[PDB]
Amino acid sequence: TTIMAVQFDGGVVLGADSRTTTGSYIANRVTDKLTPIHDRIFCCRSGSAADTQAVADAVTYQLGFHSIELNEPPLVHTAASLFKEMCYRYREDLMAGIIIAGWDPQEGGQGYSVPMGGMMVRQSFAIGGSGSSYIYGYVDATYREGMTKEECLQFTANALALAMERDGSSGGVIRLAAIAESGVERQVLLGDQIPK
Amino acid sequence: TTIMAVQFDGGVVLGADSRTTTGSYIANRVTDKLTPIHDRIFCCRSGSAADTQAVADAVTYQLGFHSIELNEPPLVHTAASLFKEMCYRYREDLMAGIIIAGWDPQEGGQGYSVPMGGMMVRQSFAIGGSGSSYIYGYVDATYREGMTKEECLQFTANALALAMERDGSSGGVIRLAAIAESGVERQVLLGDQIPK
Amino acid sequence: TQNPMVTGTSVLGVKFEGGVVIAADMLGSYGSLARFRNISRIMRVNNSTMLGASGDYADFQYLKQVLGQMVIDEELLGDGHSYSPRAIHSWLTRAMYSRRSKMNPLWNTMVIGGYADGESFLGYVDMLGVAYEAPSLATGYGAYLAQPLLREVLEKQPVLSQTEARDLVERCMRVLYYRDARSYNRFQTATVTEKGVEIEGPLSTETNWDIAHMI
Amino acid sequence: TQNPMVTGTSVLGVKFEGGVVIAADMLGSYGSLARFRNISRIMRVNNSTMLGASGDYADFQYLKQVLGQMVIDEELLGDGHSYSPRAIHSWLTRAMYSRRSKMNPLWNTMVIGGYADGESFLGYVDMLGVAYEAPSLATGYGAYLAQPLLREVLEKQPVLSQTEARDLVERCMRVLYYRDARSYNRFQTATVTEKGVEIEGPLSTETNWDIAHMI
Amino acid sequence: SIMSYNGGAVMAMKGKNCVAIAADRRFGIQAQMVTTDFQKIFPMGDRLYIGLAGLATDVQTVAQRLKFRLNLYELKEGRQIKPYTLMSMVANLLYEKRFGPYYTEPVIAGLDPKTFKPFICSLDLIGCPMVTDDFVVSGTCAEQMYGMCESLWEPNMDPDHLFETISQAMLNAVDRDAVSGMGVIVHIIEKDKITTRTLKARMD
Amino acid sequence: RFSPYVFNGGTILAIAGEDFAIVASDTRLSEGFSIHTRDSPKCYKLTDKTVIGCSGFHGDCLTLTKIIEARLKMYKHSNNKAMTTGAIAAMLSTILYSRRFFPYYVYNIIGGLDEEGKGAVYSFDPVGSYQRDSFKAGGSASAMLQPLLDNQVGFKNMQPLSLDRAMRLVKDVFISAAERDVYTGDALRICIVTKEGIREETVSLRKD
Amino acid sequence: TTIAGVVYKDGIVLGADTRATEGMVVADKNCSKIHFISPNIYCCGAGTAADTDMTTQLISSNLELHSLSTGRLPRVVTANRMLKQMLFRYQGYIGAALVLGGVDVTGPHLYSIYPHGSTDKLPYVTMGSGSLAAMAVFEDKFRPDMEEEEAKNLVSEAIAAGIFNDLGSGSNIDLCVISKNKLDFLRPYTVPNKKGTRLGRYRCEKGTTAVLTEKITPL
Amino acid sequence: MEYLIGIQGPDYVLVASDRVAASNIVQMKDDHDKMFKMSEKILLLCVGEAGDTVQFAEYIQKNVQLYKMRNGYELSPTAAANFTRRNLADCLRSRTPYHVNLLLAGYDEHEGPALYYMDYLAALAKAPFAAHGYGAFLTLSILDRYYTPTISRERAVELLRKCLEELQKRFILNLPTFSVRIIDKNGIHDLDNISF
Amino acid sequence: MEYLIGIQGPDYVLVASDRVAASNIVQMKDDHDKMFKMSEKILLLCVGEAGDTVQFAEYIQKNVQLYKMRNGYELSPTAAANFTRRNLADCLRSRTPYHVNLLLAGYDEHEGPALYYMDYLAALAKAPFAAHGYGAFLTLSILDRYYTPTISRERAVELLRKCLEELQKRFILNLPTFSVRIIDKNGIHDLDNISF
Amino acid sequence: TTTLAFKFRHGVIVAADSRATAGAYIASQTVKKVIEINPYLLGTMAGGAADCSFWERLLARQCRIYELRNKERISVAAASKLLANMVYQYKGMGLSMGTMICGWDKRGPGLYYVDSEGNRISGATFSVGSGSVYAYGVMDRGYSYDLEVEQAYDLARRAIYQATYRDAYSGGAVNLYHVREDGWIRVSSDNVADLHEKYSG
Repeated sequence: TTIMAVQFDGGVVLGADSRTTTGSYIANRVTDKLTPIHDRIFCCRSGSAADTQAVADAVTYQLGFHSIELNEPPLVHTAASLFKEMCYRYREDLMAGIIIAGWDPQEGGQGYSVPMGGMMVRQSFAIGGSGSSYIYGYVDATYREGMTKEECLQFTANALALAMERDGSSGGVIRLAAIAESGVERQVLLGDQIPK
Repeated sequence: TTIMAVQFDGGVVLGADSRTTTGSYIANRVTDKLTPIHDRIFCCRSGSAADTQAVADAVTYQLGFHSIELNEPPLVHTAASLFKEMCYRYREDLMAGIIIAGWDPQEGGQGYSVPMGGMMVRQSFAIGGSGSSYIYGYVDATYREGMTKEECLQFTANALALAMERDGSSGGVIRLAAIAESGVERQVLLGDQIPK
Repeated sequence: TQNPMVTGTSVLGVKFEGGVVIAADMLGSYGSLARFRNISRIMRVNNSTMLGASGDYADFQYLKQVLGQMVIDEELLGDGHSYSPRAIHSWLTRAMYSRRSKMNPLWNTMVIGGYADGESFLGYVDMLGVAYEAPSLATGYGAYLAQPLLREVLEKQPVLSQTEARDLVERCMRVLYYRDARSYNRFQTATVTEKGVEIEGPLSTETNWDIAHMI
Repeated sequence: TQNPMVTGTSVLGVKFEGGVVIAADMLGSYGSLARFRNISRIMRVNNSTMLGASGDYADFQYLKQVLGQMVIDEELLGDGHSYSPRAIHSWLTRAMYSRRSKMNPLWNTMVIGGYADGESFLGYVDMLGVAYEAPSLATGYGAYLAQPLLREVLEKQPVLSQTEARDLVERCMRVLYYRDARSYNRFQTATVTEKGVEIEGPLSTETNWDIAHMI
Repeated sequence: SIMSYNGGAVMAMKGKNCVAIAADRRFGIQAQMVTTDFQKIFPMGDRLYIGLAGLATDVQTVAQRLKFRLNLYELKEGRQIKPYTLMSMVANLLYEKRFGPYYTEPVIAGLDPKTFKPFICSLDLIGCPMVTDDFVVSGTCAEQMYGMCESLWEPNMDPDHLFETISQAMLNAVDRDAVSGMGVIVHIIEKDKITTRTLKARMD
Repeated sequence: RFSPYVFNGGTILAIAGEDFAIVASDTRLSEGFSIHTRDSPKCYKLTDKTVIGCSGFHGDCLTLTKIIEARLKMYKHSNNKAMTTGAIAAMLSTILYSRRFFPYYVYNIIGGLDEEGKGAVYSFDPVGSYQRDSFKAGGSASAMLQPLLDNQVGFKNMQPLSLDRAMRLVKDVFISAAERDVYTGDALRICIVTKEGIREETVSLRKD
Repeated sequence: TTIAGVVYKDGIVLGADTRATEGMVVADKNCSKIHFISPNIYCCGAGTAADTDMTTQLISSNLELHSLSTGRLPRVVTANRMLKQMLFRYQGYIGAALVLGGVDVTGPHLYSIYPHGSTDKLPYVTMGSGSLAAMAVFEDKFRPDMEEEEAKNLVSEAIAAGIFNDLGSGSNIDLCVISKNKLDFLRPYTVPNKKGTRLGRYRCEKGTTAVLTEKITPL
Repeated sequence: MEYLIGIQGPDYVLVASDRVAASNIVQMKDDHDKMFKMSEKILLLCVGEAGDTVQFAEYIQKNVQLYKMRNGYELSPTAAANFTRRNLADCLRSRTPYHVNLLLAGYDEHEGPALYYMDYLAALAKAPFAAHGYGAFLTLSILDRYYTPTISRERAVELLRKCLEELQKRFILNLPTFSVRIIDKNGIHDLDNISF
Repeated sequence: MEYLIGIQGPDYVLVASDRVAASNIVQMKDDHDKMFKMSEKILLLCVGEAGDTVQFAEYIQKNVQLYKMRNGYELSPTAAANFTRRNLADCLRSRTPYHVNLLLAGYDEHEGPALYYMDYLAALAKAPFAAHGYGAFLTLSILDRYYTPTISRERAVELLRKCLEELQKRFILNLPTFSVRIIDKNGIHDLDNISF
Repeated sequence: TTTLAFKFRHGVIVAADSRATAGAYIASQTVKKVIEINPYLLGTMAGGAADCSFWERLLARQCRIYELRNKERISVAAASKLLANMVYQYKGMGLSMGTMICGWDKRGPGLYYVDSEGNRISGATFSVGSGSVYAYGVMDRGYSYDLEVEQAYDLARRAIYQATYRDAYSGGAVNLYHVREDGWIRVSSDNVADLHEKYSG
């Protein structure tokens, strides 16, 4: 698994691969690891599939009820905090790392990382997953401030492809999502379009 | 530990860091991990210090005697296939990975990697050590054919510095060596000259 | 908390003529990876108390939200009473010990600094409930590297000044950067005085690598 | 060899009308890292024998050295006799079993192909000394993924031609690439025929990702 | 193992308009005999029987709880139980103690009280029904009984040939098991009578 | 750790008659839940009147059958005679016990004709102890095959063998055992040793 | 065991074998592994037999109650939700692996559920011991928008490969076809294997067995 | 390890048990009584773990006497045996198991004499003669050899004496004296102790 | 577990040992002899592990007799005890240790009577009375209570009888018969067996 | 397994069962457990069958070599001593065997018991195997040194039958042997399924 999010002026870019294995056997090769918690908030998931799916469903329920009560669109920080509380309460049971990313009118496009242990922190770019150890130097060297929306999709695709070639648990297709005020744009990069 | 070697037309470039730890305590911080096996042949060492030092001494002895008998300068392949049998014969005892690099008139400048287990393989660029997992994507993205001697002394420093910033077992100074026909050029990059 | 996961390294503290100073670096390591490099491990509790914690970072973040609400609730009463630096030390010891006995510890080492009523406080709380007070403090590997360095100054000259303590606390971040594998070159300082709590950072240390040429 | 370290994945083999064909990929994985990506795991022993081995790579190189020297020594005599595929199969079985009983095995699985005296040979040798012969062979996960496909074809049409066997080989490689975590997209083929041994590679497979759009 | 602490063997076979159920007679504690006339086949109706093999305490407990429930059911409903319903009842009773299971494996044999159509079935440790058409076995000597029954059973057996077949299968199967045997009891369930017989077997 | 053994399945059977012997086996080679081959017989011809069958771990079977043949040739060269069935059994016992502290994981049966022309069947355990029988089954489905032989040949619990009757009985017992044993049955190989020598036969079983 | 399912242009095809073993001895030769859940939803179970039986029965009763109250045909997403929530509640001690499938007012749907509460929505799925041997066939010969007969042949080939290449699978093949207008439950579809004919006559003549005691109970 | 024996004749039941209470390698007591009276015609002999024996036996005695006092008539031997078995079986799987081995001897005015055997797993058997202990192995063969269903009282006492002399000769434990009792239509009679 | 006792008087040594050979829970012999004659005035009593006892005792006997035959005079009790201790101590740390407990009784024409004690770790002590076994605990207190250095032969036999009656009363193992011997200036005399 | 042997005025009498099992499965019921070392010595097997057979064959060959060299037959005590010394050097490796050795020599009848742990004891009555504790009772109640030949035969048969009745790993047929001054003879091999009707009635 390799997941990543990058901030740009006006929104966030999320990317993931699509392989789920059981040992050395690829149980699924077209997995979708980008899940919409609300209209403009997404999470990328890594770890045990059961734990991440159950926690995402629970947080979706709670955030929807909160939004209906308050009669307002929710914040990214609220969803990050709900995930943090559930991950910290059951840290002896769950095995789940999450990236939260979204856009809210109060603070723009933001991204938070909730690793194993129920910690929470904000970052300009955030990588996670088993295959992310092979692209730390690349993202350190290549990232710069003031990137445009179209310069963040290419950077994300390059980093994910480089992680895919070297990791045994990463593969498949590359799924990208761009989140800004107007909406969410989703796309898939098949085998011909993956950088080489 | 992070060690690396790169081939260019006419020779090889070797680079290493300088930290040796015992747990979480830095026992030595100005270590020299580049040891000349012969006038034009070097090895970079990673793993247990005792095993690597003893094997380097034994191979130095054997290679010197062989060269005195044959009345010729030795080959890089000979030194690599002298390291290989000692590393394979005692694989249940030793814990040592090595990079062999040098220049011989028959095939120019070459580089071999002898990992744990006694394997042998030749490569255009070869990285090793505990801290090398963080620069696989970088060296995959940045390497190109036809580099010059000075474009290899700068790519090596960049890769090593990127590995140093993220690994806990890597640090100190950067030691570089360039090997070609004329001789061996050695230099040290202190804190001010290290790329940022 | 059976396993520590993302952790902090060490906290330093020393008392001077009219207040206390605490220092800590900005890094959270996940094993040996140095993963988060701009995290703050120093808190301001109220206008005379400051806190610094090492160990698991999720537990520190939890204690931070539990201790912030307890201070907020008491200022709502508007009665003229505030918690002393010593009241938080006493409360923290009870909180640690009550979880030690349930076999569910909080993986942290805590350093409390304060200045109230013309008397300076520097206190140490441990994972198991071991708590005490001293003129200088260091947790983790600073108990081996930095504590000998402070306890030599604090015997020749038992009473320091603000500048003498600020120089001492930076001479110890250099030795602790040279010889600790989980350190970083960016730290942060907090000072409590009669005025209040002042946080300054990030700072950096100048190093010397001359010996690399005698090898 | 108590631990495998750098390993290979799987070897495929099938016999046709006038010879044998063997296929294997070009990757050596260190755990889950995919570290060496241009290594060759197929050997040519002599003008009618070829060998392909999976498992530890150091042991495979050692057996390459021993087998090559044995062939050279037996060729130096110039008496008109040469080793057949069956002699190599038997010698390998003896060596593997003799090393098993010392509790120091060679971590490998090997496929021997050959064509001599108008008859083709395809044999399988295991780590413990289990050895046998079959019309088609696959080691590792290929025993689960590729073996059903080969046997389905071989039951209906017992005798193939060269092109049919080739095409069957690429189909099996494509399935393995889809469903195996330690695979790679570059493989290599060796064919033994009345002319001799001929190695072709590296090759590649064309994939299909239409189902990604019905998710 | 716990299933082999006491030993035991029970089997059921289907004929034409009749069924047969057989069990061994021995109670011992590992390698020592204690008694011979131990009961393992219990009647649950006019033409319905259940046989228990495994651990003796669980055998008796399960039999008594099943009789409890069956009596209450028959008092409320006012009719006789059906073999399907009894099998489902036993499966429920066994699954209720999942993670703490009773160490028995029942075998049920009877006739439909409305149509007199034969029924034989067997359940596993935690209650998974498995209905057959020819024969079911249970106990420590299951392999021997499978071998004998695959070779001797033939469709449409009248009571005499069915009795001979089940007698021979049980005798030759328990002659090769160390902790089973010392007598065989056979019940032949038919439309209008029930026949109970005790066979002459080795006592060693 | 490292385990020096695996279980590869297999069933062997022997019946001794008035003036013949029969040794039968199946030809499936398996490992775990997979199938290696469907054409791997387990009967080896030792002499024109002696056959041996082995089952268990396959590598031990191969090495043991090579050792036995080497020893038979050594004996023939030193003594100027062909070794006898009793001598073969007595030598195999010593060979098997030589590895007492790292045993062969094999089950062995020897069938043939004795010196008066009558059938002989000897059965072994993995350590060496052997016994002369009248019929014997070994391997995966021994517990299923033995009661049938006891009932039909020994006439147990009831109030001579022809060759044809023995053949029918062998085919029937393997057909019945193919139904219930996981490890058994792709084809059946039968070897009949009589006055005229050794004859062979094959039959087809279930495939699933 | 081997259970497989495919989605074609009009509905779902599910298939399974019929052998049930206990250790290394065949216990049942005609087991049934395709379970009724709703007139438009079916399930194929693998793993521990008792757990799959009880799980499917409970979920079927709950869906029956829900459909009675609302008055509409149920949805596959509802059954998937209840199954996955119940399985996650037990932390993986119910060794049930399920292939679930059905057609509703939205169209064909096919899910795979694991013992820990995971779920995948896919166009073709396999589970069991012989899951790899059938997945090879699906990877080789699957096309989108097949017809009914092509999908039935594909599922039969996958199940046959699982039967013939795995020791824990065998006997017959069962198929279930779910379409918007019908539901076919073929039992059995193919009989690849047959028992050989007996050569001897081992019938025990009357009087062969000696009897100690005897009693007659006239009903 | 304690020894219990019971023999069942045409119109009586004879029971015997040893009289040693041993702790470690020394005998603490030599007139211990292991024979509890549940009624005027029911005896219950118990051996096994220390503590469990007396607690279990006294609980059973209290309940049997309470049945007598409430209902005006006494429990039959069969019902008492079934009650004991149910109470041991219920506690088998709880947090407080009893490790006890039991013999129950009784007389009923309509069904005659009765002797029951129970082990610590709560399986109840009815036997014409039974034994508990390590001496059961040495004694049951003599009892099988010399017992007939029509044996009389004097012959039964002689057979018991044979069994106890066998224990004296062959068995390694020091068991000098045994207490003997008989149950008949006139109640429970204490016979002379057999001592060596 | 076997029992050995020795008492040492002014001009004799009295020794006794039991006569049981038991395997598991059954006695297999009741006239076993555990007393080896090394000379005309030396006895060696040995107990402990099965097999080691007879091998060790017969080795010692052979060597002592060989000394006699070569030199023309017999070994004194002290030298035999020292020889035995050295031979046990040497084997202690090898691959074939002996698990044996020993008493040695002898008479010397100049040094008088002698009694020696040795445990399985090969530490040699000289005592006026000694015991081995589990009955040593029960017996040594009586011996301390009633022993005087001037005790005579009949009084010594009476004291031994007291000790054995104590074993009969208190000890849990069945030890019916004991063999008794005495060593004096006239050699070794066999006394009447003490039986109960 | 149960084997017994007792010594009386007219010599030694040895009895054994015939069943051999492998777990809970009865491998065979025709095992010959009285090993015929010589025309003048007898041995039994209990524990491992392979160990007993192998080491008693070695003993037989040593006895024959001794007789060839010294022109005299070996005695029972010497044979038992040889067997005891050949198994003490594999102590701890895992052998398991227990044997009576029976004979007649210059000092009369002889009956020794040797096992792999190291014991070697002479006696007048022995029983080994799983079901030996069941044979001690009957044998002790019935044994006397002045028995007649037929009475001793009956005692041995009854003891073995009672042992197999209550033991689960013991059964088959009762094989009986008698050791006299001029060699041993084979008395009978009686099936238990017929002794049952002989004794019960």
